[PDB]
Amino acid sequence: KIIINLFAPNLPGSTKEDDLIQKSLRDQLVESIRNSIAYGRNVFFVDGTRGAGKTTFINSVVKSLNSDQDDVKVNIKCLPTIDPTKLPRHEPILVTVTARLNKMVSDKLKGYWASNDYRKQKEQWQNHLA
Amino acid sequence: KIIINLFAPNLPGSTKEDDLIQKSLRDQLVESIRNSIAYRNVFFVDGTRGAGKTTFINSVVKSLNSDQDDVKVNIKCLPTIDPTKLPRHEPILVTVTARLNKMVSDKLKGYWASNDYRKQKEQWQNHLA
Ligand SMILES: Nc1ncnc2c1ncn2[C@@H]1O[C@H](COP(=O)(O)OP(=O)(O)OP(=O)(O)O)[C@@H](O)[C@H]1O
Ligand SMILES: Nc1ncnc2c1ncn2[C@@H]1O[C@H](COP(=O)(O)OP(=O)(O)OP(=O)(O)O)[C@@H](O)[C@H]1O
Repeated sequence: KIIINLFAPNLPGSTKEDDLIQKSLRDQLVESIRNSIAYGRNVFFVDGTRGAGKTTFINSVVKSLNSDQDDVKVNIKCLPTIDPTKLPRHEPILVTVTARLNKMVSDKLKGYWASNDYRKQKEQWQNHLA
Repeated sequence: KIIINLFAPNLPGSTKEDDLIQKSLRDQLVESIRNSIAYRNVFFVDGTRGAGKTTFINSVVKSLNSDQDDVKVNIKCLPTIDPTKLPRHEPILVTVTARLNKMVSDKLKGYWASNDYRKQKEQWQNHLA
């Protein structure tokens, strides 16, 4: 049941469930990603011409994996989608990944309830960042 | 009854219970200290040189640093400051703060809740800074 509302904004940000043109792909891509972790580089590619809806499709995959965090036995954490065109011209991708990964780790550090657990893992994270 | 062993070292650090001489003053000073805060809270221990002031004042801190739970009033005592063994130009406020900071840092490292530890640590360092 895919119902496209033409008078809706119909933008990658505003696209939700039940009006995603690509839904069989989204369902099967998530399962393939999960199975590759349950069992080197593990890189998936989603191809398509310009305007095919890559940004709309890949955001749903991040949304699909983010939902039901603890419920799924295989746990995958998704960083926010990186857009190479909107990044600074000379800013490295490894810097972008770490900066987004650091915030995800940092917000988890602020979520602990044990002082020693938070204190010990904070310096380990800072040691690797250094 | 107090028994002094002349073959013992008989030093301020090597004086224990039943060997300390002025227990009557020590017992009534610790209680007097406790009632002073249960209600310029400065007490003075007078004595001529060689009367045993260091031995007496070490026991008062030793007595006040035990069985804190039973007594209604809780007093935390810094290690005794000897003004003659400090550096010549170091202010007393620096010496007191540097010893107050350690026990606080030992208390912060003793917490279990990570949120309480974080909030107090930045509050403490704000005063220190
Ligand atoms: N599932 C969908 N439901 C409704 N409209 C869609 C859907 N997928 C794509 N569209 C429409 O097609 C357009 C294609 O834009 P989209 O960003 O998804 O594609 P892209 O060209 O691969 O990405 P980018 O903007 O990053 O270049 C959207 O702006 C939207 O108007
Ligand atoms: N309670 C005590 N029991 C036994 N001997 C004591 C006692 N108090 C003092 N003395 C004896 O007197 C000596 C000097 O004591 P203490 O060091 O306390 O003297 P003070 O002059 O008050 O202080 P300071 O040593 O800092 O000048 C001890 O080393 C010991 O020989």
